[PDB]
Amino acid sequence: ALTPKVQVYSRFPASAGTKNVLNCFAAGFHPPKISITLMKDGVPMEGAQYSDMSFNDDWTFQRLVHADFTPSSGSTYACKVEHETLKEPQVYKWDPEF
Amino acid sequence: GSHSLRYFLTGMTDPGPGMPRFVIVGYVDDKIFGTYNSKSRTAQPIVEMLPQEDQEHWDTQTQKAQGGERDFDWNLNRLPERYNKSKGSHTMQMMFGCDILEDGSIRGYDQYAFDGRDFLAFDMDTMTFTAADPVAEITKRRWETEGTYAERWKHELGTVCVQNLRRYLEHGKAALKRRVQPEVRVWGKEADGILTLSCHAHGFYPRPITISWMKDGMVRDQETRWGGIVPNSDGTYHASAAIDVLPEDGDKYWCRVEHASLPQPGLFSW
Ligand SMILES: CCCCCCCCCCCCCC(=O)NCC(=O)O
Ligand SMILES: [Cl-]
Repeated sequence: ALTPKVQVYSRFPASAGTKNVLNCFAAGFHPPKISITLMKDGVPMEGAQYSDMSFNDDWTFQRLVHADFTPSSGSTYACKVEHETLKEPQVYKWDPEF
Repeated sequence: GSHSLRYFLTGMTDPGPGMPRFVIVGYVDDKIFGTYNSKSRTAQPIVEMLPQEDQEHWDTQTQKAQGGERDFDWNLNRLPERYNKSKGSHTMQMMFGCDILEDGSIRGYDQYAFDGRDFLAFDMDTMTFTAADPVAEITKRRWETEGTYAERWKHELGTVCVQNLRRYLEHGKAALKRRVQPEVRVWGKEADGILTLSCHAHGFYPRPITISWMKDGMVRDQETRWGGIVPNSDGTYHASAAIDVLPEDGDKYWCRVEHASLPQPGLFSW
């Protein structure tokens, strides 16, 4: 492929109203330029941090984006990914499992 | 008792808004210990892993890094034209390091990639190069004929690297020996006729973990799919497996997780 492969997960087992961290991991892509945005209800989350560019042993690039959040039972959390291999941004929905 | 030090170096002509052109990430046993990038132009430890580093060590590291950034700049400038593909963005990568195996023998790794594709590699134990293709061969023959790189990198891989690994394992021993159990959550959701059971392991160290699914005491590899092992921001890891089940059989399925932090594998239901 060479497009991003994207996984969205929380640092801890998620629970409504308990402070946590939402992670968006994108991997397997090339070139390394890439846009990853964490979002609540389609609003970008504040305070997001981005890992130093690194790559897998197959040379494919990867990046972790994370941000503090307190999951809300009535919110949709998503990760939006733009990459030159994609014609339109792809969004990936967090599955809260709670 | 096997331990590893790895440097992952990227040079980029198009890193993206607010992003460095040249990045070095250093890992010991799957923990980031230090970083360099062209914006900071400094090499710096992860203070969580390396709480009491001397400035002397990281001055040396910072200067070797800056030298590495120059060399990548020189590659990114010559290689595209040599490969008759000067159009586009371009990347340069290097992976190198060493292993100290449980018996004390050493292994060196030294590999390069241009535009995400194998370019060149060097084997410390024979001090010979290999090229990925006829254009890389030009680089290989120039370097081995000049004689200097092989001495350099034999020394770098088999001495300097080995010394720094030994140092980082000692300095970071508080962080390296602390075993961190996975926190496991099993969860199903029923759509149409099927129920998706997902088993997620949260925040474990060290990085190797196994996850598998069970009906009775029989595994069910055929219907399982694994998300793979992915990082957290704090030097732990995340892993997951999923399986689809008839919704009237979900209490019969158990998630099994093996990890160095668990004397016995752990069994988790929905
Ligand atoms: C974790 C931050 C500390 C970084 C450690 C410094 C190690 C960087 C190694 C220099 C890379 C040199 C590239 C190269 O291959 N140049 C060509 C040549 O050596 O002739
Ligand atoms: Cl339960």
